[PDB]
Amino acid sequence: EPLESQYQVGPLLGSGGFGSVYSGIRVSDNLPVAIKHVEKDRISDWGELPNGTRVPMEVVLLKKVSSGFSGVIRLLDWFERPDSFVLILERPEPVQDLFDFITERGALQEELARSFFWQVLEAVRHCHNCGVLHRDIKDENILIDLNRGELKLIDFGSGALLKDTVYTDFDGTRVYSPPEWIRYHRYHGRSAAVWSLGILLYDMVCGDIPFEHDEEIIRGQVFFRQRVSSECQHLIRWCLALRPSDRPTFEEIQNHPWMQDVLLPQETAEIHLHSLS
Repeated sequence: EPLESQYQVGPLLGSGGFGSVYSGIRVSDNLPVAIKHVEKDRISDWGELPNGTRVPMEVVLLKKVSSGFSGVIRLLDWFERPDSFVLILERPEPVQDLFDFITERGALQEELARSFFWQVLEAVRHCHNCGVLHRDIKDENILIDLNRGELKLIDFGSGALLKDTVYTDFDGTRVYSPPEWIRYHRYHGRSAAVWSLGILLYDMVCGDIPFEHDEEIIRGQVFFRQRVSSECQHLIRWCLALRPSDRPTFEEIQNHPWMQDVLLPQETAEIHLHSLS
């Protein structure tokens, strides 16, 4: 019941301002899992469980989006310790994050970028429907299930419950925050999320982020370093509109002509993942 009596702790996988995750195996079915640790001190936002229970905001959000949809990692269970919380997350294999995939393969072909981007749009949408706003959409927070060709949104450590009123707080990735944040320290979830989606898309087709400094983010001029179709460039420029109100809705993004005829997850893997190239 403790924890070790259920899971077999393995080596260290990753770590950062979000936590320290270790490889793990569940005893009973040797099901591959990821064990994430978080110190109660490092925690900034807390929440109440559906049964009123002081817990990390991450746990709250994870349980709200944890169902059948394989678009976001599932929180299998969580434990509490005197100075930390432990999260048991599902862990697919083989797996590689979008950031390493991009760093390794470089700019992605548009066909593959369309499939990938489409899948994260569906995942983010899933979250919003469950009342969850991620706030840190970026290549590093997206895993690729190499065999299935399915992407998975991870790390809700900077999330928050979704609301229709302004947000005055933000502890996500700077280079992905919108010009409203940088200039006024306030924003709205959905439109701010669309902004990070545009950054992501650009990152997919160009191999790198488009902005580095606050002035670049505020100016909004987008220069393409790689050959990108006019439709894809237009979608990106549209998501990257300086004025939130001028950004497209998720519906408009998925209805955009560049977004059409997306490849099925399995076809994607068969065509772009199952290979040495």
